[PDB]
Amino acid sequence: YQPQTEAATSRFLNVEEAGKTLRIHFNDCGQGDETVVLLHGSGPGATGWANFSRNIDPLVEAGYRVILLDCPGWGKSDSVVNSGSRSDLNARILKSVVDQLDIAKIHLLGNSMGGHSSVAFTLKWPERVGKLVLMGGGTGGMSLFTPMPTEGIKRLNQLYRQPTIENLKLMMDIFVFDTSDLTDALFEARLNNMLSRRDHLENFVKSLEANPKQFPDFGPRLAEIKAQTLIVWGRNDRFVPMDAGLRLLSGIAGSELHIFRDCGHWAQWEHADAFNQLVLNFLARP
Amino acid sequence: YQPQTEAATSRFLNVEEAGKTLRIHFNDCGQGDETVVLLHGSGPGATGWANFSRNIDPLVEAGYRVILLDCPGWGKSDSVVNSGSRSDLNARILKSVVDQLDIAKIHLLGNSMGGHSSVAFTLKWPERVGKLVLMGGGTGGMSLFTPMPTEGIKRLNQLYRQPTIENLKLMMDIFVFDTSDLTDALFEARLNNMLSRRDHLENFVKSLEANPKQFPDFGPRLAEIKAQTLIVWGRNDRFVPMDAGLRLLSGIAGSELHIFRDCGHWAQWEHADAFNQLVLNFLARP
Ligand SMILES: [Cl-]
Ligand SMILES: [Cl-]
Repeated sequence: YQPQTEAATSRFLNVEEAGKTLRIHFNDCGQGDETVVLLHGSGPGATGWANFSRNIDPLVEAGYRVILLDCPGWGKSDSVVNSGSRSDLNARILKSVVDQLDIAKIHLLGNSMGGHSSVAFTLKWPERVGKLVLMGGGTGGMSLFTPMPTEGIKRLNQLYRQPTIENLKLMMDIFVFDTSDLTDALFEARLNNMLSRRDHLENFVKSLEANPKQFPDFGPRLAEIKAQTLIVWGRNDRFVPMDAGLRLLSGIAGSELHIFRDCGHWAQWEHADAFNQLVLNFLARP
Repeated sequence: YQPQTEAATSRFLNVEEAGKTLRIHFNDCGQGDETVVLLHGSGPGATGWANFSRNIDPLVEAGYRVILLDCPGWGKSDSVVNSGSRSDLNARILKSVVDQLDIAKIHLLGNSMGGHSSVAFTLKWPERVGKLVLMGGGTGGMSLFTPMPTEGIKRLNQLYRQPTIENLKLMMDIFVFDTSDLTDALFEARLNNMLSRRDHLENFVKSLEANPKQFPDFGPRLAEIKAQTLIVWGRNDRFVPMDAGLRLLSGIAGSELHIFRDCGHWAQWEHADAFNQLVLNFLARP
């Protein structure tokens, strides 16, 4: 097995959204019968590839087709200004990409914003989803115990307005439990993605100005989900409180929640092996 | 491979406790470099064999020696009236058995009272334990959200006082999320273990009368634990509140918590397959 590469799996497709046509980027990996979509977080400089670099190969080696969608406003995809539901917007784009590639069912691994988007997608088109895996996100709403805006979201919002190296370091320093895990390659890739697309950073800020609540609260509709769901969270997540994971657990019947204590807001990376093993086990369930 | 039988693995050993010598029973299954000790709950009629019937074989087949200890006051072991710390009494007994069996290290799977016991043991003899797995128990203390005595505990205490088939069904009815799980076989074996040793039932009530707080609150000392720990819980556990699992999680560094939503107080049984998978993976980590 030869590890996958970004350039080799890179692809584009057009999607119709609100009367306008936008070019959307995504990485297509492997060819398996079952497909697994990975939706990135909302950090500045984030892309499907950089977010899931440590989880792509275990999925392909296992025989899954892996697609990492870069939501508009991030990566090589066109930028956009969202004044409505960010969650539903991305879900719409994924829907188009999925229909065009003629893919019937998909498993979802949503990270942070990706989690909200996966729940939105599953809520809208349940018949098009197999299993759902949520990490650090999934539903909008208030935390019962942690102050908001959270310590992390403040640094993320600040970085977006002032895309400096210092703010990138300020944000990432509390993004993961053990910063010794952050690599220079990782850091440099984000920074490069940040500075290479200032149109994204500017539109993200504008989206917040146009609509402060980018993510709907799907709480009351969680009873609708029939997909076998697995929720993953870090106990020390400083961006999205852990009790959000508890809410998702209480709302989705038959779900399970796995919490890593020594972990921040990026479990798929901080505890990659434990994570990839949980996911593969989960995805293999009947 | 032939499934393990309670009759074939049955064994006894003598342990010195409080100046007296009590006959302790336990089932010794399989062979393997590493040994996994399983500690049963505190329900009337409970035994190591009955509690872990769905976990013994996958454990043995994975290549572990499995010891199921029936703590004094339960099963074929001698009875006892405990006015001190239950968790510590049990850990002493295990310490004796493990020294007598010449076993250097042990992995632990503690169920409810068993979890409290595994933590007591790990706190006293950290050098003798490998990995720590706690299910529905581990530390005394108050719940932050659920009323105590809990709905489940009131029925467990009622059963001990008045050992009737009606009260056994009543306890079990809220012991698991899906009562369709309970088998006539499981029930009958429970009834037998209960009515068989009325001395145990009587001594449990006497112990409670002698000492209302059978389990010490290990919260302040949880930071002493260095064992890689895995905590498992049922969101709908009506005997021991799930936030107790959260406490273990926050207090034990490097630990992980896995919660089953549609699960009561007996996850090892209710979600046997997924539980065994979680444990085997866990036990296999370096
Ligand atoms: Cl991100
Ligand atoms: Cl029990």
